[PDB]
Amino acid sequence: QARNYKLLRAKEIRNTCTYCSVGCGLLMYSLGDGAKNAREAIYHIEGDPDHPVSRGALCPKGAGLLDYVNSENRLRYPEYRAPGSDKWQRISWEEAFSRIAKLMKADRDANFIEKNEQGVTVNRWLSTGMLCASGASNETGMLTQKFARSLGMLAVDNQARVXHGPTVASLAPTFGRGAMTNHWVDIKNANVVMVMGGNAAEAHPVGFRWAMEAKNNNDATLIVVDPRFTRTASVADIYAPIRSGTDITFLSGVLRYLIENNKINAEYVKHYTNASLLVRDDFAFEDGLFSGYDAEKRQYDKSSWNYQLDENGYAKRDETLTHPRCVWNLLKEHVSRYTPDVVENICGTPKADFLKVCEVLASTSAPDRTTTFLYALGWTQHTVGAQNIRTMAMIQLLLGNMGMAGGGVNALRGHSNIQGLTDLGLLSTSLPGYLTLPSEKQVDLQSYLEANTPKATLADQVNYWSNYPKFFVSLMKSFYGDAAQKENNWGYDWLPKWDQTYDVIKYFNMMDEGKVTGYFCQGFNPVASFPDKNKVVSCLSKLKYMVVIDPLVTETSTFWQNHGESNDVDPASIQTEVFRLPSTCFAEEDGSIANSGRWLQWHWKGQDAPGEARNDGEILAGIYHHLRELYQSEGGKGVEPLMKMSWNYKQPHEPQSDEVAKENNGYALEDLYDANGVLIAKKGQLLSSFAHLRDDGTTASSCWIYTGSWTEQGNQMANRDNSDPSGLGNTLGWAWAWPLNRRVLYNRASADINGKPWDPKRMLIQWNGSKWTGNDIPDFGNAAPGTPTGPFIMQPEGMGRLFAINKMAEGPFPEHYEPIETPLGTNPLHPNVVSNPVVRLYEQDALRMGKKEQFPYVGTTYRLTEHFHTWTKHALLNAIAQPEQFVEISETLAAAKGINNGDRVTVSSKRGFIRAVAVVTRRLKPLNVNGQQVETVGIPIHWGFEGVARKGYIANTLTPNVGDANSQTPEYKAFLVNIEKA
Amino acid sequence: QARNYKLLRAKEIRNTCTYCSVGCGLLMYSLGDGAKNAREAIYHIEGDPDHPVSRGALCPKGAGLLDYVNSENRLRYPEY
Amino acid sequence: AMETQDIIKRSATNSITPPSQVRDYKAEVAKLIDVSTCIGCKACQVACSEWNDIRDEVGHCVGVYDNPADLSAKSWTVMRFSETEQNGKLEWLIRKDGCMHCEDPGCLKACPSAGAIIQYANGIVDFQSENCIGCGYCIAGCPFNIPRLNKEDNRVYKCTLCVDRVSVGQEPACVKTCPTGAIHFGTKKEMLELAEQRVAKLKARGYEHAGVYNPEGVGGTHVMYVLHHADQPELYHGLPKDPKIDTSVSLWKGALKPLAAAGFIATFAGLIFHYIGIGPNKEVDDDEE
Amino acid sequence: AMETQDIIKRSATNSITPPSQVRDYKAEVAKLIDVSTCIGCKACQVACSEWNDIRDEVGHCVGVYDNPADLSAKSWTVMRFSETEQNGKLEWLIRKDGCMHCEDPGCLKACPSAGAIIQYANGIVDFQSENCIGCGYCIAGCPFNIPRLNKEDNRVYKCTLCVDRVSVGQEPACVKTCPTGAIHFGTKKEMLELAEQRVAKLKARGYEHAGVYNPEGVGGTHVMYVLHHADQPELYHGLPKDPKIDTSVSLWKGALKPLAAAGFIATFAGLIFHYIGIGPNKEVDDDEE
Ligand SMILES: Nc1nc2c(c(=O)[nH]1)N[C@H]1C(S)=C(S)[C@@H](COP(=O)(O)OP(=O)(O)OC[C@H]3O[C@@H](n4cnc5c(=O)[nH]c(N)nc54)[C@H](O)[C@@H]3O)O[C@H]1N2
Ligand SMILES: Nc1nc2c(c(=O)[nH]1)N[C@H]1C(S)=C(S)[C@@H](COP(=O)(O)OP(=O)(O)OC[C@H]3O[C@@H](n4cnc5c(=O)[nH]c(N)nc54)[C@H](O)[C@@H]3O)O[C@H]1N2
Ligand code: SF4
Ligand code: SF4
Ligand code: SF4
Ligand code: SF4
Ligand code: SF4
Ligand code: SF4
Ligand code: SF4
Ligand code: SF4
Ligand code: SF4
Ligand code: SF4
Ligand SMILES: [Mo+6]
Repeated sequence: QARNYKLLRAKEIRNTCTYCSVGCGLLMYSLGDGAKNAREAIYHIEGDPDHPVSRGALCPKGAGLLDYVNSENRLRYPEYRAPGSDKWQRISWEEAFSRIAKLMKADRDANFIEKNEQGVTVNRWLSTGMLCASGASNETGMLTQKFARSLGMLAVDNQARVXHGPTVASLAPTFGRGAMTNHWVDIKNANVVMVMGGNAAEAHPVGFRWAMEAKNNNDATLIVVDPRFTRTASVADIYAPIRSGTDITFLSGVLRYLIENNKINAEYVKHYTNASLLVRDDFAFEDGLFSGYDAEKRQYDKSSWNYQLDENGYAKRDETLTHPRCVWNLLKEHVSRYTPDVVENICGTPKADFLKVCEVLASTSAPDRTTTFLYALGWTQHTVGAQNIRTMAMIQLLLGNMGMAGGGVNALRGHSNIQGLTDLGLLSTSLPGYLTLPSEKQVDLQSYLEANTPKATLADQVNYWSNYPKFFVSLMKSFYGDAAQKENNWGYDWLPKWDQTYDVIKYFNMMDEGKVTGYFCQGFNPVASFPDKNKVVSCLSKLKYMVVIDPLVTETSTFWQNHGESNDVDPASIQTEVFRLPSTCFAEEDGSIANSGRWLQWHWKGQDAPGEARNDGEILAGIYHHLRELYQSEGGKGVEPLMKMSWNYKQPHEPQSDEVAKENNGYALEDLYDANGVLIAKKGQLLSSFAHLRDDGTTASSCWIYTGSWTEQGNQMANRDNSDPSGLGNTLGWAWAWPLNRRVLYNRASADINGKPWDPKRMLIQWNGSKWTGNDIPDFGNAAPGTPTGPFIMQPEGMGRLFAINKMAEGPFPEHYEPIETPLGTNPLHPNVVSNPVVRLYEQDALRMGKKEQFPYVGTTYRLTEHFHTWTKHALLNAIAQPEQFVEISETLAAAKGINNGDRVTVSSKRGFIRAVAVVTRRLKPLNVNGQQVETVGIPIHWGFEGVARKGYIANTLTPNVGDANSQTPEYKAFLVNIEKA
Repeated sequence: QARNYKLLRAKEIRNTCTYCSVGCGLLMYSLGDGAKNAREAIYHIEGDPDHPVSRGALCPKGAGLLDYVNSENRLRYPEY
Repeated sequence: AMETQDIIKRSATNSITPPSQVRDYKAEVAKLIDVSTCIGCKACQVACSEWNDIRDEVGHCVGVYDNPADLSAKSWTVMRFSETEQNGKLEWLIRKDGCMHCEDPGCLKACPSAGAIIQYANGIVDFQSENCIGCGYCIAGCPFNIPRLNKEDNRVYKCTLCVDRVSVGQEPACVKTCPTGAIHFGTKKEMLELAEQRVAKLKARGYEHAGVYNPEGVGGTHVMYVLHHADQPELYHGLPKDPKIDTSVSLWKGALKPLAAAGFIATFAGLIFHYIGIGPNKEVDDDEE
Repeated sequence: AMETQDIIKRSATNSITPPSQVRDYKAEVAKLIDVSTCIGCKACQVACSEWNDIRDEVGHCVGVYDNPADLSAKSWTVMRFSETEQNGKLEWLIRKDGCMHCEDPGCLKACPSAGAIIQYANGIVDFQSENCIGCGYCIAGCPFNIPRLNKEDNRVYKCTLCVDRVSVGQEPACVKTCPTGAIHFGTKKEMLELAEQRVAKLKARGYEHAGVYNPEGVGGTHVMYVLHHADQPELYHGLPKDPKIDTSVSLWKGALKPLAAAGFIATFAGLIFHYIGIGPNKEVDDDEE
């Protein structure tokens, strides 16, 4: 008979995939029953059938986890690379901690800035910066936030900077919050699934099962719009091509089509958006430029981008929508230039295909039909990234799809925990809970609070950010405890104050000028992931010291080592001291991570880490306690802010995940009473809602949107009830979502002004005569139907913005601008303004930009389903599935260059080159754009110089060092290259 | 291949070593699933890995409990 | 061998001494691969190798997504990709390939080693490696070109239908892992029902020739497909149209044997009766009288 | 036999017909016995016999704590005690003895019965009793004097590394039971790391010759020791210093075979070609002309 079942007596542990943001459940199997004498070893991993999103399924990345956990390239011991050396030397943990602390202290004491030139206390340290791990837990993230900020760091970013920064920059201004609005299983309710700006069948495969459920079992139409015919196109009902960098034209064309045919949800638009508000008379737009442009600073004065004010100080309105200055009529005028011929001329999308998409989208303007948009980097990674997103969001507000089951904006996050690190604020000027560090002009608490607490711009609105001071003071009580009191303004002056944002491109520009001494890379591989790799390696080489913390060997850790054409450097010329510290991976600790749907999910430890690897919090605590002890005995600069940060863990060298998770939830520091004199919480108890946070020092929380995650009822992130009573796929008992377990944001819009569902088969919330109740937790207060209170409760006007007032850097309405490296060399809509007029482009990077005479083809970079960044090439299973680097090109271009399928080619740009196998296919086809034939060369990003797959070249050797005008997110998706036979 | 794992469908019961005062946890295995027609019979005893003091370990006395439970010298009937 | 006492067919075993098969009252199981829901993610390749404790070599890219390029002793299932404009627009047809667990397996019929290949009552066809002699006859007998020899041990291997999971009540590893639910598993009777429902929805979307691939030539298969173009299976990277056991193989393994047997028996009789009847042919039979 | 398809070595099997071993991508496991933490409690002897359903005879006391006095068919592991003043003060060195699960097992190499002794991909060396003929060659081939014959069935038995627990994901019985955690179990790679950490602490306490016993002569072992005096393994009740497969056994099982084969083939050729070339030696070859 068959071999026996190999897991019958193994230890079974629950955990969550460590790669993308779907958050699939895992069941991991270890050799050993947990007895103290058996050292557990994970030997198989499969899916958890009870998880509501994955239901047992795992894509090739999650299914291959065993080979990542047990990779031959797992890091085992602390290693050190001496200046000008060509080899690693093994050191002890205590030597690593003491050498790093000494280097840090010397640099901090030399360059710490206590006061700025205007006399304000700013306590900031700029010569050492940090990259944080979006693949590590939320408890690691909060420890990293405390470590960084208590030292005064401002150059602190996580992957959000090169990823979904633009989403937050456009979705927050439009709807009030920057996160994905619905959740994976909810996509099954859609009537139309649009995959544009994303490739969900390859980038989020197990979450995409729900789009296949809507197509196959809800009769939905799946549409893919992309320069390439991808694996998501394989299963699509409609495929339409589009030139990289032209989404705003296509989407603005869709707005013009909807308005012109009156394919809108008119009552939704009239009440839930700002359509009826009146805009200042001085607002204008002409020939590519909005009013207020200052051509020398390349920035706009946004004074005119605002509403007209009434007598009470509120925005003026015209409910009939006939006034020439209402948002609705200015929107109509703005998009009138984007006709179907203009879309075809700029995007290259055939009019017949563009028409099919417009007609299907238009069918969801009915109240009981919805479109859901699934997108990610195809829209964010541009110099107009944020504006791409604004256009789509506007479409969803015209169709009335926000707040509906099967509707919304599913901005699919990337890393497993990029949503938690964004929530915890590991971004230059951020604090946890979407709070902001003080700017250096805000000289006291009162100024700071006033700048961050918005006044309502229409009467009768929830305007929930009016509670900013309760969140802020609670954060300060979490950080400083008894040291933060009313008398010292809750420790206000201990936080670093910023003079500007220290985004990654800027900070590498400072590193190139010799202003950066040290850098930490915690679970981030910038040699692979940052634009213009040859410049990145040059900038890192000027560092005096680098600390890498990771479970695997990365290209970044070996940037000083010669790897031939892949990394042609001279070790003897690089003086950086490099510390490589071996950390745990997802399977070797307990903790939480937040998926794309905002679900905070707990996971448990299945084995110890290999060798002398330690957990991320233990590595930060080693360095931190050595450093703070040096300050205790030698003194130095910025002593107080550093020494006042709390580190209240039972074992200070080993902070536990539950202690940190509980601090994020928050506690009552005194007994708390409601207005009726009823006890709401006792001193010492975990809080059950952010509604109980106060601004008087009686409450603490290091992450206000996380209040409710771990209460007196227990760890809600460990809840495993997959019940779905409505049949809509909403499982309120599985894990815990922020905010307050609301799974579908903006769900008051799922009903009309009288409280009646737009679609009676999809009721989310309903009015019972005194409260809202239903199949989801209401994202709303208790305003009764018929009152003026808008459903977007974080917006000061309570509405979805069609016109984004003064929030966007380049305009309150989106406008087409070409990529910095464009194949046309001009912009057919307005040749006087080719590219975004507010883009920041450093002079050194401007010299490294190419033109179409030398680099005639559009270059774009993207992912393949089988690999995750340059991480899974260290896993044998994934290396077998896609072993060797390739690039994709059309049959037409291959014939022109005499390239046969499978031949080697050389792909180059103004910054460098890569060599690879050529995949020649009809899936890529030239498009007719502005009288030219434009070809695209496709460059997957998974290969490099470390790993078990065949050695290749970093794709970022080709990409430009320029980014979105709002978040500085690099333009990785549209640039210019040349190709030659090799 | 190897003989099958002999406890796969046995009844597992938690108990404590009967000899010294360490108090080591036990996991005792009986032939029979608890049904009324099967008279349970303990046929193997090993440690409980989750016990904080013993963590699965058993000295030669606790590891040999099966031979005391099933000793040939167990008393069966009242004798005079 | 035969511990499960449900062996309905056994290679190189005379038809009058059938294998032990008293416990044959069991439902037939089946995998259903609906290629219209497949996203070509290769999860099934990864889950299969992880579960089965096998790893192929790190290969090369030669111009296509397909990889490994073929089934092997270390790759029991592989995704096969096809780009085509034969139906009027660009289509990317992706199909999971691997053993079909035929009702009337040609591998089993061609195998000359007793017990090397067996068929269980539930439909699983599996290799019993202790008996394999490495001849490769099964590679030619299979209508689907499935069996693969392992150079390190001279034995053939292929998809076992996760017999080690199914035998104790769990579905196969690739079935559970499939991201989009393109792969389904259950009893054959309920997979044929799911297949017919899916065909009906594909026809409703415009695929007038959608159909179930469960070839009657091999007696039906326990690994079945739902195909958008069932009239043109060769579009799916060469899936055979109307597969059957080759005629040459049928005759070689069939009638040739008894015919040869009769010749041999007859010949031996003839020669023996001939020697006895006529007697030796010595130099002189004549001066014997 | 071969159901697990991960058999990397098999007794008395020609090198050109290797056993089934396609599922060989598995981590090697290992037991680590740190004799510096051993308290000589004999729990491991008791747990081993309880788990394995074996009982030795009630023996005798002959002046030492050791009992039973040796490994036997009914005692697969035994504690061996040594009192010594060789290092300058009284020391009681106690070591658990039993199969070392060698990477290159001498038992397997000396065995003349096909399949009686096998080696799994994870390192376990186990006896397949259906094939054992009771010759005892493995007793002499083993460098550690491990195999023991059972008079009641004429077959050899020894520590199986609890292959029946390890095969389904549980550590062996003696490993789990060890009171002081002298016995550890896991992958070989992590047991070698624990071994080196323990050596480092013993050196820090004054044992300059502490070391890991994982003999290179047999290719390393899957049962390893941490010894306070690794320069003097014989102090631990005769543990061999630099064990290897005996030279006589290597030559007997190695070159002698093919050499004998050539002789036999050559001899048969010679005699056959000789008879044919010269013809018989009859009484008169001469009056034939
Ligand atoms: N398989 C896999 N999964 C991933 C990742 C991975 O590494 N591997 N990474 C994770 C991460 S961190 C992220 S943020 C996500 C992102 O996931 P996605 O953004 O979906 O994935 P990409 O492949 O980067 O890009 C999507 C598509 O953009 C198309 N495209 C190129 N330029 C343009 C253009 O300007 N406009 C339009 N409309 N499309 C364009 C590309 O051809 C590609 O098909 O993936 C996550 N999931
Ligand atoms: N050209 C081009 N460039 C891109 C993009 C693109 O489409 N085009 N996409 C961009 C985006 S959206 C992103 S997110 C990036 C990502 O690029 P990166 O995030 O730098 O790349 P990864 O290879 O994902 O690196 C993650 C590291 O985290 C380590 N990690 C795993 N778990 C832990 C842990 O528990 N703790 C620690 N400390 N380490 C851990 C892993 O070993 C791995 O080394 O690439 C960006 N760059
Ligand atoms: S990578 Fe994403 S889709 Fe794939 S298993 Fe992991 S979480 Fe799920
Ligand atoms: S197992 Fe041993 S140490 Fe534990 S309680 Fe029993 S007699 Fe005491
Ligand atoms: S796992 Fe499923 S969707 Fe993915 S390639 Fe295999 S059959 Fe297709
Ligand atoms: S290779 Fe094996 S299984 Fe195939 S026919 Fe030969 S003996 Fe049979
Ligand atoms: S597909 Fe081939 S290998 Fe599989 S059962 Fe059928 S004949 Fe045998
Ligand atoms: S049924 Fe099992 S053996 Fe077959 S392809 Fe699937 S995982 Fe592999
Ligand atoms: S069980 Fe452990 S401590 Fe006790 S005698 Fe055996 S190896 Fe030593
Ligand atoms: S006693 Fe058994 S196992 Fe030992 S060598 Fe003989 S047949 Fe082999
Ligand atoms: S110690 Fe002896 S019985 Fe055990 S594997 Fe090694 S040679 Fe064989
Ligand atoms: S590993 Fe198992 S068989 Fe060996 S001594 Fe320990 S209990 Fe006995
Ligand atoms: Mo990302």
